[PDB]
Amino acid sequence: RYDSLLQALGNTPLVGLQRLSPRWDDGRDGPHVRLWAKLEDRNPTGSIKDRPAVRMIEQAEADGLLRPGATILEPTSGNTGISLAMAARLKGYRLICVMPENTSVERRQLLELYGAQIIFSAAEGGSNTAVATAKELAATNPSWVMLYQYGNPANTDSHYCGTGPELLADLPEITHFVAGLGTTGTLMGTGRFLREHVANVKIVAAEPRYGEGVYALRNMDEGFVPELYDPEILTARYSVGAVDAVRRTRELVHTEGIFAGISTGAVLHAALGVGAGALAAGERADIALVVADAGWKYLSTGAYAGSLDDAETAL
Amino acid sequence: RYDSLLQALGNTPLVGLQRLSPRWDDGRDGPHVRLWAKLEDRNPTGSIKDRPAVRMIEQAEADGLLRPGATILEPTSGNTGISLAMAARLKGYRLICVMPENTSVERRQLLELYGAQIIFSAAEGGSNTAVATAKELAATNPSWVMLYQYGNPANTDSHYCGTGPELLADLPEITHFVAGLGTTGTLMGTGRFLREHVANVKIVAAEPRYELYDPEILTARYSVGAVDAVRRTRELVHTEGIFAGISTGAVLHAALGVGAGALAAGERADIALVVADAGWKYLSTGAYAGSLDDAETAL
Ligand SMILES: O=C(Nc1cccc(-c2ccccc2)c1)Nc1ccc(O)c(C(=O)O)c1
Ligand SMILES: O=C(Nc1cccc(-c2ccccc2)c1)Nc1ccc(O)c(C(=O)O)c1
Ligand SMILES: *Cc1c(COP(=O)(O)O)cnc(C)c1O
Ligand SMILES: *Cc1c(COP(=O)(O)O)cnc(C)c1O
Ligand code: NA
Repeated sequence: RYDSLLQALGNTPLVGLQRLSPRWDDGRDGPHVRLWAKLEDRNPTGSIKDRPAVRMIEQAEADGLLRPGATILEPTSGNTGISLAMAARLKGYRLICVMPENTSVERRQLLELYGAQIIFSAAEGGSNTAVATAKELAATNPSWVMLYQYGNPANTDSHYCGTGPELLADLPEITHFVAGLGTTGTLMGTGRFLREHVANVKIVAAEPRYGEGVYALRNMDEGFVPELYDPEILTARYSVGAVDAVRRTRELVHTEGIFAGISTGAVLHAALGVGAGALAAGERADIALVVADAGWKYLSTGAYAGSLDDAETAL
Repeated sequence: RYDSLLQALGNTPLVGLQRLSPRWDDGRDGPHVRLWAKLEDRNPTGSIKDRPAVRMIEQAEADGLLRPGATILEPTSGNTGISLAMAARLKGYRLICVMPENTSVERRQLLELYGAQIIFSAAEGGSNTAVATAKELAATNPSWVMLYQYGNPANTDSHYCGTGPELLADLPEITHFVAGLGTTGTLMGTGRFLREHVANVKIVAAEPRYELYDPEILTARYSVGAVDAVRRTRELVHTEGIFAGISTGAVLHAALGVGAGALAAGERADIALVVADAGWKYLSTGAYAGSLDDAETAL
């Protein structure tokens, strides 16, 4: 029972993938290699971004940085914008998202529906300019505040305090944690928590390939490195092709009934490579991986529909 | 922790609608009239149909209709279609969806995504012909089985054993339950449970403007026009940050009437309403923004 939708977030299920796992059962050919999917679409707006959105706002509040009716300014499109829009609306704040004018429409659709306003910054300026614009705009008014998910430790804290502890509790035998590398909040926070608490644990990134746009799934330009990022937290980072990400996304729903967004496809590709390695090594693995959101908002890319080739060109 | 996604079904949040409720706090003007939203889009496939679909397969197993290597046939292409595809597959069965050849591509592509085999019946006869066709198909083989969601008591039981207990747990002060009237499983199952346990509880249906149905369960019944459903759906996302399907707008219309009525009478209310699915698949209609009349036309 929750007085507010804000509280109905986190404590997400960890689900075993009995069919997609390289080897679910221990046996004569060697120990189990299991995949466990953490379902972060079970959240207020359907993504993992509800965690850092809410914590960034509450931390801003505890720090005395917000006041009643304040306007939040964030250089984002996509899930974080949705998450902040919901949260801002429920706490009496306004939200303005800043994003490049050439940002994919699928990363925009629901924003005005949840109450947000959009500033469009110069397409050629890219990420760099959208961030600098939100930074400038925030300085116009004491009422206007930029949370900046790429550098706000409350992003990382949501995972250190939420995603991590839940994974420890549900999967004390964890050998690997795999997730997408975007703001880096999920891997930095969950990774730092698990590394402190689990002996020998590996932390593995998935990310897009350099040179592939996959625009409907990307918030930032290839070169940009979030200030949250700490290259010492990761054990490995793997680039995943669009064809492979889409293939795995279709595989997950077809085989395990879990309808996920495309980044989950990339994560699963990474987790399966990690898994094939343990299997060829004769080693036990229990690999937890993050389902960041559901496939719903990505249908209009055609990616779930026809051939893998067209899906690639659509991306 | 779950070995199977099927185990992550149910136990959905019940969430206060503080802004949208007629009166959240007991006031000087009288006692609170609260709205509480049961978020059934939190289920595995994103709708309430996960519950009856899983229970129907279990009951069919218990009844000795489903044995290893069986095939399930369902003549439906909506939320139950999806729930059954997900569940049949995880349970080890194949699923065939029998559907009119002119079913929207969106519906078909989603069933295929979840691994359903499709068999096309003729456009002419719509859903009736697809039902009749699945019956004929099932009769050809013992191992091939149709589950009858509209006539199947396991549907109702899933709410008597799931939705109901969960509601009473989270809202023991409940005065009204409000949901849509389709198969009638939700209202019949949940409503019978709540009536056996909560004295004076009201069970209220929302339904469109002009079997498991039991005439004795409902206390009230609201017919809702498209404009009202649509406008309530928008208000819910705009005001409460909950992005819900169109049937939720209808439910919300009924629940607000119920609420206003309690408010006028100065009675204390705790009204639980079902959010059966999310807005994703209704988004293309254009319903969530712009002209209400255009949303009505887009259906
Ligand atoms: O991090 C990602 N996407 C991502 C992460 C990892 C892998 C992939 C991927 C997608 C398609 C093919 C290959 C990789 C995509 N997106 C992202 C980053 C920051 C954000 O704020 C948001 C967002 O709010 O929507 C999304
Ligand atoms: O019954 C409904 N929807 C519903 C219920 C009550 C009211 C309304 C409604 C929607 C718009 C305007 C007015 C009423 C809609 N859906 C339903 C019923 C049976 C089903 O098998 C399915 C399904 O499988 O997708 C959906
Ligand atoms: C944010 C996000 C990621 C990346 O997560 P970070 O914690 O930002 O690194 C991956 N996939 C989806 C869908 C996201 O919304
Ligand atoms: C099934 C369904 C209903 C009606 O529920 P019943 O239990 O069939 O009466 C309402 N809304 C949506 C979205 C559904 O899928
Ligand atoms: Na048969």
